[PDB]
Amino acid sequence: DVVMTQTPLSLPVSLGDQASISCRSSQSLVHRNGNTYLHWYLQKPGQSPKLLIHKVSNRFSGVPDRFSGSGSGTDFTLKISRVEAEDLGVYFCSQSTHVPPLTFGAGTKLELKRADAAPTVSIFPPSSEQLTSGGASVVCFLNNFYPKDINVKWKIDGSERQNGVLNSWTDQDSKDSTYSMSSTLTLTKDEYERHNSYTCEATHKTSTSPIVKSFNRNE
Amino acid sequence: EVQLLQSGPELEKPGASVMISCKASGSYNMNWVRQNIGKSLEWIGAIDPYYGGTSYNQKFKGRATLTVDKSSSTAYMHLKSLTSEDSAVYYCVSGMEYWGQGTSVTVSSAKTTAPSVYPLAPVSSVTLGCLVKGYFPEPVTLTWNSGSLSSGVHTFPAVLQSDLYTLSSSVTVTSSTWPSQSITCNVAHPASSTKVDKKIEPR
Repeated sequence: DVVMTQTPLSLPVSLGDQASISCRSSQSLVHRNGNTYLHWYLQKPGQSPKLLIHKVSNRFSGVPDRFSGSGSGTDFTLKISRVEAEDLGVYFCSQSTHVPPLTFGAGTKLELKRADAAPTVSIFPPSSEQLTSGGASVVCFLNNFYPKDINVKWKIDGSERQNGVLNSWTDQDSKDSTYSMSSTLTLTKDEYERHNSYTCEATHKTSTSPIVKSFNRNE
Repeated sequence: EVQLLQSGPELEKPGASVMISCKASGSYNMNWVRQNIGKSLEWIGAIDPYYGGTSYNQKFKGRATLTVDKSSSTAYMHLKSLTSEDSAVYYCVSGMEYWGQGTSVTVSSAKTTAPSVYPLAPVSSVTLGCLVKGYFPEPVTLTWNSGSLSSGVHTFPAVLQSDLYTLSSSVTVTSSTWPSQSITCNVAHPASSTKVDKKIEPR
């Protein structure tokens, strides 16, 4: 099968900027009939994909002329002359020269740039309600940070625990263009009563050193 | 130009089958595409609505069956021997041009289970939260103070792990707002007729 490789995976831009995204195929998409079946789609947040460009450079009906497609052989580019808010979302390329199967690139997310922002980190011991039922979840929120990449570790009595972690991430905030993350470490009550020192530790561009929030079970 | 209306969410056990429909209106081969949790797209196959000829991705050819009902302008995708890898959003696509709204399929051994809702109280601004644990199926809804508190809220996408969902939400307010005023998360899980209000109290 043909592999479609899209770069970059994420492209932060400011409104009004030009944007260029790349799609490379593992072999030539020039069909024996002379056509090059390379297409571009946009999937806006919470929607189904919509076709933008077909056969390299043909703009689909209703698509504004700020979108253009170019390239040949194995190397293709979608350009947006001036990015608008409504253009934000995930762009996919696809090929239908070599079928079956038709194949897709992994997507490039066009997102908004803003100033770097350190996460606001908050840590929460288990509730009395949960402890009553025999469980013990510890929660860490890492909120309103930028850029989007972040790493979290849970450290209990000075040692990392990997088992029982559930992470979730928000999409880029509609108001301030930041990102947020929730990390929940679920223990049994017995495990919780075995150790008293709980730390949520993050790495992020905004600090050379780990960012930490902690509590002591014994108050 | 063509509108594609897909059927609603499906829940199936491992090893079971699913059948989803796609009703076309307006005025091309009908394709089916899977969107995986990481957003990647995989083409399943296509069918000619006219005569009924089909083409399949070898990955899905052993389990997928595409059909069309010409009299009702409806296309169907049947997928058997389901695994957790099949938990995804399935799209029908007319001529690879127009996409349906998608149909969610969740493949899990889970039975319907009401959420447990836990307050997250702190150890110039204060962050509180609400942990909604151990429920099935989606969705739950969560608001703060009956929806009157909407700014400074982050409600995180639900995540399925070990065949139960967890969701959480944080809310950040000025320190003079709480506990001087009340903050309550309102959680609803219609599948279990659950409606709970959890007031956040100082520890």
